[PDB]
Amino acid sequence: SFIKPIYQDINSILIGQKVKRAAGEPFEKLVYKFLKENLSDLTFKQYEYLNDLFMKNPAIIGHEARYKLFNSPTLLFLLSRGKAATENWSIENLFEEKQNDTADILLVKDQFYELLDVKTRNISKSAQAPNIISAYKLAQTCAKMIDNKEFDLFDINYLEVDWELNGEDLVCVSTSFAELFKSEPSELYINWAAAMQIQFHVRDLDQGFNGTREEWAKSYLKHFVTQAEQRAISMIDKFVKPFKKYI
Amino acid sequence: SFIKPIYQDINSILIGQKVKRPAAGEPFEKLVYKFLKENLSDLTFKQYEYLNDLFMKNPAIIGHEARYKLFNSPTLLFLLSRGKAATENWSIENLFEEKQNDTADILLVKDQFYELLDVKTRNISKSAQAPNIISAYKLAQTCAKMIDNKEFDLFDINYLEVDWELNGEDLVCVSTSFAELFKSEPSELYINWAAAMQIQFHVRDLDQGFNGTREEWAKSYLKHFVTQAEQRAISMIDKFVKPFKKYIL
DNA sequence: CCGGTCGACCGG
DNA sequence: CCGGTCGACCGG
Ligand code: NA
Ligand code: NA
Repeated sequence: SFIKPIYQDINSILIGQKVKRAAGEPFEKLVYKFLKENLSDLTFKQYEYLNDLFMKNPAIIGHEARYKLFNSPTLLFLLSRGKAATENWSIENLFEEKQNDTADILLVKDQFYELLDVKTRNISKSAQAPNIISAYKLAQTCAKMIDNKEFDLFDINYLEVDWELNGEDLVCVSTSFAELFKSEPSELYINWAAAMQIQFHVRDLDQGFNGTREEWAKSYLKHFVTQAEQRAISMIDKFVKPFKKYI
Repeated sequence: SFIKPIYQDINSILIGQKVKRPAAGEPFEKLVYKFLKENLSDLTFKQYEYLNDLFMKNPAIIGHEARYKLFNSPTLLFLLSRGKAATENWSIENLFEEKQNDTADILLVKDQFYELLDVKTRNISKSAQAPNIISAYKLAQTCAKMIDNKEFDLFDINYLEVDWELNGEDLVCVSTSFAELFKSEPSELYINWAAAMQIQFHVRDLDQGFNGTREEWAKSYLKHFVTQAEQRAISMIDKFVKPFKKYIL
């Protein structure tokens, strides 16, 4: 993480910030502004990076050659845009925000990528853990990490910022950082219904995993497979059995 | 529907109307409610606005059990209720508020009949997937309860699609569609399991040919739900197990 | 022509 | 500790 070494400074700048009263989205913009100020050469919106990548490679045209620019099957999977979009890219037609884009902010240095995702939380109440990442997308990432031996190329981190209401605006009250690959892979909760999303509040996540990235992957995949079997069996009990008497 | 008869008026006041850019389409939903509140005042309520009135018109009724008695129907209660602690802690000084869970956006009731209006916005500058309509699971439970209690002429669930696009510093509505759920072929509803188990379709293209009974609709969908769930159970092994079984050793 | 992904919420 | 629900998004 390129953000962690300066976390304390971020937590300091955010706490006390205000935004005009999804929902607390604007906070992710403050994180960007601050990350751009103290890590200008590493901070990129995901699309900003893609635009930058294609701009400095004029000779290269067409999706086939443009995909080769990533130089990584995994990063390609996680960052890349569509085929017809990589083909139609140009100076006069750049990449813009995309709702399902993997990362909020991308930090790159020495060929190392940090995929940052900002989660906002309303403290006034005690809600359910938010969507972290697709358990399936993650499952595919690990598989590719293994097929290509890319175990030192990137990290997936999360920054949570809690806000509270105060009049006609929202105010940051807390913050918390956590790395996905530092937590115990076999303990991630997979909410199948909620878009097969992994869920957890950042401030609760554990960070004591002490094995290799390759073991993390392999271990996650076993957890993923298991729960997929459990879900398949429970689906029958909850969505089928209690409704047969109507057929 | 209490909206169908004035669908032309709603469309008229929406098409071409601009709103300053800031969902990014909420403004149109607000415009729909405001119109309805001004042209069918006694029938229009925001889901939570209803619950409060219901509770307010019965001050002597405190405690959840009694308050739950106010709905006079299990099906509706399932669809409109707020839960134990929330229902119990309710007071005139601690009113119900909007909840991003509420089954409906707008409620229109008359002669004890209810219309659950859920309005869908769509950015026409993009050709996107069919959006979430309603939980197939919540639908299945609703159908079970309609049957178990014989409530087949109590309510309807309808949708209003509001098409819009960005134009300079503003947003403008360019079209509008309307459809009734209980008029579509139930065996045709697509249930997207991963997408919160929601049924998905573009209001614009929804079929309205169902000519059978409501009870027949309720039972038909239930069969369709069960089968799809079974089929899904099989799919999951195929997509999320078989191809990754080679990394577990 | 089928379905995955982002966002973030409480009741039990 | 567990897990549905709303919203609205294009590629494979
Ligand atoms: Na995410
Ligand atoms: Na809905």
